[PDB]
Amino acid sequence: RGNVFLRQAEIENPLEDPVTGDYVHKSVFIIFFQGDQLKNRVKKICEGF
Amino acid sequence: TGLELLYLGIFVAFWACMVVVGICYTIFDLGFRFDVAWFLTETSPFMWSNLGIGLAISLSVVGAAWGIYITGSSIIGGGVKAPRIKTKNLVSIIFCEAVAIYGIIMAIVISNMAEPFSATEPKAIGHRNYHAGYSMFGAGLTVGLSNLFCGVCVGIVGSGAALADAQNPSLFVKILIVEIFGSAIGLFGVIVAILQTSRVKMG
Amino acid sequence: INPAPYTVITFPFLFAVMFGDFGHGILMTLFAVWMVLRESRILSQKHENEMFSMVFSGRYIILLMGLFSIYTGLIYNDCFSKSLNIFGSSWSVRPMFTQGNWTEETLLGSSVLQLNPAIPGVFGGPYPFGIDPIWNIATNKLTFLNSFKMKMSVILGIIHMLFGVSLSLFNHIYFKKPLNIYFGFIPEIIFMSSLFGYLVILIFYKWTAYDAHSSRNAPSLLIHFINMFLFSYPESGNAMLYSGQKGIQCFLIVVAMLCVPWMLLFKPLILRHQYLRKKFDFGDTMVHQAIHTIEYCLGCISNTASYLRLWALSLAHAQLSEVLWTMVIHIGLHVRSLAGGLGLFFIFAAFATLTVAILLIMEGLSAFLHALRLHWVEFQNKFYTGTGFKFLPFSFE
Amino acid sequence: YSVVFNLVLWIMIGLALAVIITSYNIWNMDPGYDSIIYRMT
Amino acid sequence: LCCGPKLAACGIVLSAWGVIMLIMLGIFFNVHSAVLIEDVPFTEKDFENGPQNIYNLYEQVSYNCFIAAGLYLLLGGFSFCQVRLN
Amino acid sequence: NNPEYSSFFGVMGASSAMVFSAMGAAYGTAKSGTGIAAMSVMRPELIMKSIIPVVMAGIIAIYGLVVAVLIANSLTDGITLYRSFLQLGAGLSVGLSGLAAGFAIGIVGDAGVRGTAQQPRLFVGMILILIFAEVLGLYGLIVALILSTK
Amino acid sequence: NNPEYSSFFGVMGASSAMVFSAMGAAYGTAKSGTGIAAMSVMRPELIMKSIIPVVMAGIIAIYGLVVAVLIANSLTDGITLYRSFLQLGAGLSVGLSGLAAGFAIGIVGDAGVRGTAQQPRLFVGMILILIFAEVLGLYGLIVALILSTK
Amino acid sequence: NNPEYSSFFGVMGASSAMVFSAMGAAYGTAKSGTGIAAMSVMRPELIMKSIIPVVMAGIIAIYGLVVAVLIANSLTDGITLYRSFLQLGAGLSVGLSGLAAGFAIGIVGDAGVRGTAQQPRLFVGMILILIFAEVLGLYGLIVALILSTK
Amino acid sequence: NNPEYSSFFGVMGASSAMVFSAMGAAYGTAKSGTGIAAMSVMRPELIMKSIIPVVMAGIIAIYGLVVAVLIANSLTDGITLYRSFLQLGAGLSVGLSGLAAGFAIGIVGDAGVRGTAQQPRLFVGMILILIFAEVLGLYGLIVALILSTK
Amino acid sequence: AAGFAIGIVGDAGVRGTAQQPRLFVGMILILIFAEVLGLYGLIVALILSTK
Amino acid sequence: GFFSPGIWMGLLTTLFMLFIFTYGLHMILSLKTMDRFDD
Amino acid sequence: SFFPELYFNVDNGYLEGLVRGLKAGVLSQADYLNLVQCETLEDLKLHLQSTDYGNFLANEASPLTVSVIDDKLKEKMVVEFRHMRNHAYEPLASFLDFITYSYMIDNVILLITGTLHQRSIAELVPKCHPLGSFEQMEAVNIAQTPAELYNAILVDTPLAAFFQDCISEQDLDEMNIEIIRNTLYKAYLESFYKFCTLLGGTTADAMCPILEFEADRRAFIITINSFGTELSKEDRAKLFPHCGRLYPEGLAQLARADDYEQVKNVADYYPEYKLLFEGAGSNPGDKTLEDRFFEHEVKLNKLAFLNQFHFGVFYAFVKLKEQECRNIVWIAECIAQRHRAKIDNYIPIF
Repeated sequence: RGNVFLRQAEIENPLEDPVTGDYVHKSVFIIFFQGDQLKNRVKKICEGF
Repeated sequence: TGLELLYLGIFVAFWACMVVVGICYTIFDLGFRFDVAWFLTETSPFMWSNLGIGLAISLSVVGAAWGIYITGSSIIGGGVKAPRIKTKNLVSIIFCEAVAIYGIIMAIVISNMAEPFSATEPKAIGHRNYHAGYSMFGAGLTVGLSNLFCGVCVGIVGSGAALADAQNPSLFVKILIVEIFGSAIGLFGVIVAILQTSRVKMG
Repeated sequence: INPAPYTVITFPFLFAVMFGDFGHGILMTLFAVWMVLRESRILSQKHENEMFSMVFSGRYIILLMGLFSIYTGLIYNDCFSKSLNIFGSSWSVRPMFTQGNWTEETLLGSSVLQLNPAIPGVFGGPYPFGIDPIWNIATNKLTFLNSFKMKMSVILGIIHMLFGVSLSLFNHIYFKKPLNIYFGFIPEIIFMSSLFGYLVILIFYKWTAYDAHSSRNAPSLLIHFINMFLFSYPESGNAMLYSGQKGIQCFLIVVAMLCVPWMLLFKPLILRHQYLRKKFDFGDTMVHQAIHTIEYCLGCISNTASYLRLWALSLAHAQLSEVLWTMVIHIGLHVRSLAGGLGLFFIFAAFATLTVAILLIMEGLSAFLHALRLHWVEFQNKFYTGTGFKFLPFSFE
Repeated sequence: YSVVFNLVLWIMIGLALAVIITSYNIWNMDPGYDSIIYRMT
Repeated sequence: LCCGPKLAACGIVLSAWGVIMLIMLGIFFNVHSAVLIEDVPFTEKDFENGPQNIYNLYEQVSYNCFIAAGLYLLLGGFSFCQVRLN
Repeated sequence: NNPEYSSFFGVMGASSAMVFSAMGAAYGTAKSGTGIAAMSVMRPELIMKSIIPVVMAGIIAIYGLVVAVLIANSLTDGITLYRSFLQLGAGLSVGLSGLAAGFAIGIVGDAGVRGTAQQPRLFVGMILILIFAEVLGLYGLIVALILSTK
Repeated sequence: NNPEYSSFFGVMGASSAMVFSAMGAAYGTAKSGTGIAAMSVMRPELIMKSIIPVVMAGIIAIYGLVVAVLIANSLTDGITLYRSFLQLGAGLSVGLSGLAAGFAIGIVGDAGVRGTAQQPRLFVGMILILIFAEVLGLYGLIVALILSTK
Repeated sequence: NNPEYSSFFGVMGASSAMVFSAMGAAYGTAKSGTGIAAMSVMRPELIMKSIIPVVMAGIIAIYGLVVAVLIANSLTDGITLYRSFLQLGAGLSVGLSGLAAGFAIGIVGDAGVRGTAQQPRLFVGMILILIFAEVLGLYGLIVALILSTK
Repeated sequence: NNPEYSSFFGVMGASSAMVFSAMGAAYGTAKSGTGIAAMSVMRPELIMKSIIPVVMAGIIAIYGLVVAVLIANSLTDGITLYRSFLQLGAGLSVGLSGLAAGFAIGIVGDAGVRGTAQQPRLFVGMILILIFAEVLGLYGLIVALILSTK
Repeated sequence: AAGFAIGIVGDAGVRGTAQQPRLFVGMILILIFAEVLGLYGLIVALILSTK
Repeated sequence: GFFSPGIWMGLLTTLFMLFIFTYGLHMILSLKTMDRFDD
Repeated sequence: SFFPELYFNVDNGYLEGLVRGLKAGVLSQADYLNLVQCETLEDLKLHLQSTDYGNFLANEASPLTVSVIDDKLKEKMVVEFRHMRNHAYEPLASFLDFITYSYMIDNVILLITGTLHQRSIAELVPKCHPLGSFEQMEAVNIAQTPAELYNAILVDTPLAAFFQDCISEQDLDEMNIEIIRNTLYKAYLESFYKFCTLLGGTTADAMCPILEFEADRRAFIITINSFGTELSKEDRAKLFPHCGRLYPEGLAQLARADDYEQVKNVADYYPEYKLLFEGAGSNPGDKTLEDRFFEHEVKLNKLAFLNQFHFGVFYAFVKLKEQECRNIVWIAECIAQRHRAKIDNYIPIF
């Protein structure tokens, strides 16, 4: 609900897939929170991602 | 649909204008300015002839294309799991082009009898040229429309037969009966277009 | 009846009728020579171009196709859309034309066309080989070319079909099928003959009969054929082509009518009689016989009409070649004393690329496939059952 | 006058049809239905 | 090396075709003296006096064919040289 | 003398007579063929029977001929306006009657093929309905004759 | 002296009496046909009792035919244009009334034939609605005759 | 004798003769392009073969030009109405035939391009049907030519 | 003797060439643009490698503008109606051909820009497909140059 | 045309201002041009009444 | 002049062309594409 | 001169040809007759190699078990469906998305019941159908109140279009999940019926009876199975669909039922369900009612295929294909256990 903040960073070289071997792209993110219940909610979301 | 609404609006406006104009003119005792004789005597016979000539090939080609696509799409799609149907089901395409062949032959036949004249007023041209122009226009129109509807029906049944043949080999050889019965109406159209202009002596 | 021995030649012939040009034929035969002579190295070589593999499959196809293309380029007197005046013209002689009140007109010649007539006394005459070159420059060439090409196409198509049915007669006689010869081949060949061999013979009669002075009221064959179909005899409007046409024409109509019922009732009934003698769905046999007879009778007109593809594509090819000549290299010739060859080098390079791209490989493909279709349907279905198995040997890879 | 009537009539019909079509299309317009629109409450 | 053989073979056949066709067209102009059937193109808006101007102009036109042939032959030689770069 | 535009009306009538008949016959034949093709997968033994609808549609095409020929034979250079009106009326009547009958046969056949595919006892019933559609077309023919040879 | 072109209108009247009415009767069978496609697949025994809408459509066609024949028969050369307009009005009247009757008959027959599959008593209701749905054509025919004979 | 309205019809014929063919070829190329985009991802190796439908559509353009200059090589100030309408008829014929051929080429090209991606053997068959599509243009050209001389 | 209204028709050519021309250059320059956005998110490297369709659309706009400016430069007040017809025909041909070319380049670009992101090879194919549409535009120009000189 | 533009941009700005107040400024700037689409027109019409 | 002698012919021809151009435009406008992409 | 006859093929001919080609790949009755004669799973594998279901098990499955066959068959199904969807145009894409929303609802309900069984978190992933998967499928675990579920689902899954307003609560439990299921299902069915009747033509004719029967079957099931619940009769009235022919019945007779005989009396006035119930003896020695429901569904789906311009033959195809998958896996399971009690209880499709 917009009470938290986030920032993103990008990588160029593709990272290999250990199981199949296909190349896929990724990105890095950093979130600043204000509570632990939100940490658990975004932990569930990040388990989804 | 916006396009259908546009067409309906144009059509309704046109017919409302026609109705209102007709009623006020008839009530206004102005029937002497509606002289259809001038309308159908100023027009040159060659315009009627050439419109007929154009249509007699144009509409046939339109029907041929319609049937070509309608059967070809199904023929190509349905053969992925049965390549055997590529060559067995080529009769429909052959008929879809035979329609255009008939159209071209009719265009050649009617294209004759185009000797100019020198008269420039209705009293000098005479009845014969008027008859020639009207008859040629009518023949072109009828052959074109007949071959159009013929080609559409041929294409539809060709698609049906081609699609059904991929299930069992012993189907197509008997489902082609409707396919052959399709072409008879186009043949009739050609015959009538022949007969309508069998007594024109323009020149 | 194996159709390869005849097809191997009648296929490039029909192609060459569809593709009758000299230079393009020479290019095709040169490609054929290249591909034939280098066969050993290319065969022992890996190539990524599958198109080239299927091109290479048809070696002698392309060779014979190019040979007959060269021939038919020579016979039309077509060579890159221009005739080759080899051993003389016989049409235009202006010094002789001055006899027939032909002088001073060319002052108005700057804005008129001044038709040339036939036979002011020494004109006409047959060129011993091909089309007279003057026709290539005549502005009304299209009329005579259309007439000649349409007639040649129709005549070629009728003999192809009679060939088909006569070949079928061999197919049936070997298999010991007296019924098929007696109530099969005979009515169909008689129908084909009576309906179109008459047209062939009439075309040749008109060719060898009417001279130039009879240009007034020259009879028209197409209207006579419409009256052949519609049985209409107006008292006037078209003079008889030859005396006594009425009786022969009427008998032709009556035999054409009498052809159809012979193929419908007699042979299913004889099959029924044989089955009765044995002691067979009769209605299904009647349905099959009606299907066969109607198919043949309508395919008659449909195939004779579809043989016009020869004329159509030949005329289109001639028009396309002339169009290329008209607005690609025509600009290349001009008055510039120095820049002629320089610009013409670029222009002819472009001409070569464009005539390779369009008429060489493509119109050749269209004619190739059209002739293949004419072989598959109009020719093959009259003697070729088109059913059975194909060998599957036990050989490994 | 019999020519000016036709000329003005056809020009007027064309211009009227054009404005009608364009305004009609600009009315039935898809804003996108993004997180601003679809979302409510 | 430069102008690899892959296109140089096509270039060589093109140059041979150009040389042959241009030479033959020029010879057809000169030998037949530009018969109107085989030679429509020209540049003269006034010829009513006699044919000598027409013949001279058509010879002038046909002259350029051999220059074109020479350029095509030089192109073919250049392509052949590039083929030898192996 | 007569006006010079008399033959135009008869010409248009003769054209329309075959145009409309052809459109109706085409629609009926197309729908009957589609029905037969759809049905053929499940009941291969009924293929002959379901051809009865399509041939029915074909008959309407023939009706068109019986009008369009008859006008073209009776047309000449200087006919009067009365006969031209008569021929136009006959042609339009038969053409549109044939069109409507064609639509009727098409719909009825498309349904009846399915009915006989799923239920044999249906078949003969639907045959009756098809005849009724044909009746309408024939009525058109009658009117045209009374408006043609008169 | 009555003009000659006046006859044209009269001829067109006959055309309507066989065109418009016919189209109505087309619907009057066609929809009913697809209704049967849903009825007899589970309840075939009632097929013989389900022909009534088709007979009503045939009756509409009969009305159209009788009025068209009557209009065409009375036609002559020397007509006052008032007679021609009277005939045109009668023909248009009967044609459009028959169109309405055919539409109503078709829809009612379709609804009733689909509905009878779960009510054995729907027969009387279908008949008693159908009488009203068909009386329209009779009224149009009555007035068409009273106009034409006058 | 001939009014100033004459060359109107010939000029419009010349314009339309090419405009319609251009539109048809454009639609064919568009449909084939989207079909190629769909086909590409799984089977790249066929790309240089699947150009065959596209070039085919392009043919139509050239055909229009064969007439679009030709009629333009005969127009002059002193031309009668007869020749003008002859030019008009030729132009309409070629233009509409080109339009129809373009539609057909586009559709069958898309279908075959999609088909070959999962069955290479289909390739041959595709080209065969496409031949017919090209012929649709060819006939439309031919008549136009013989309408420019007579 | 020349009618006053004659110049009108030529003036409309001065509009028409441009009027449809820009429309084609609004069909493509927009649509292909969306394509180059759809994968600037993921593979921004190919942003400038498939912008060709937009440049071509600009080129068809130039094709229209050339004929427009020549049309305007060949203007007068006592123009004979024949030259007026020629001028309007040239304008119409160029305008409509340009509209079609713009359509084709636009849709093909919107497809190919998306196709290139799944495999690189498709790029080569599109350098042909797009150019084929461009050929149509060039063709229009040629006919205009015959209608402004003969 | 100007009325239409104001209507659509007003819908956009109205539903966008519910999220964050900083969309108050930018949208109104758009609105200025969306009204100028009308203003221009008035000017020329006055000239057509001046003569 | 009711309308004129000639513009009747002109209008007939131009309307006839207009119908065909509308045929062309209906199918040129209502072409369709694909969504997303095959893997 | 109507929609399906003259421009159906331009955007659908190839895909319809492919679907009708793949229809023949469905196993036939003789295939069942010979497949029920296997001795071990390897024989089943081989007899599938001999037919169109061959060359999909080339893995190193030495310890072959029926779960592997189930997984591979489902994988084949999703592959063919994704193929059919990706090559489609836009109205057909709307149709196929409308189809897949059902499995998406199924996955949503599965994860909602999984949240109650907190002990399992990741294991739910292999249990969910990949056909009904979407971008935010696994996020459903986050919610603990139905308003939070609407917040999660409003985001980018169009499933919210069926319950954005239709759910009003703030106390998720294990009893209201059935209410969520029924509300979502009835909303989806109503939207699908409305869209199908908006499309018009033969598509409406083909898809109206099927959804009608689907709504009526849901009504019958919910009426029978609602016994012994905290819900009141008015709430049972609230959940009935209005797309069937039971629209007056939904409040008139079913909404006041008290026993099974009353439901039978409701069914008695419609032959289609009356024969279905009479044939469903529900005895230990006879098939249950669910079996007759499945058989009637199969029969109607098989009927649905026969239509040349069927814009929605994909519904029948996917339902039949799921049913073949179920038949095959069930027969394999019976064979693996070395018993022949219920081998001859397979519904005979094609």
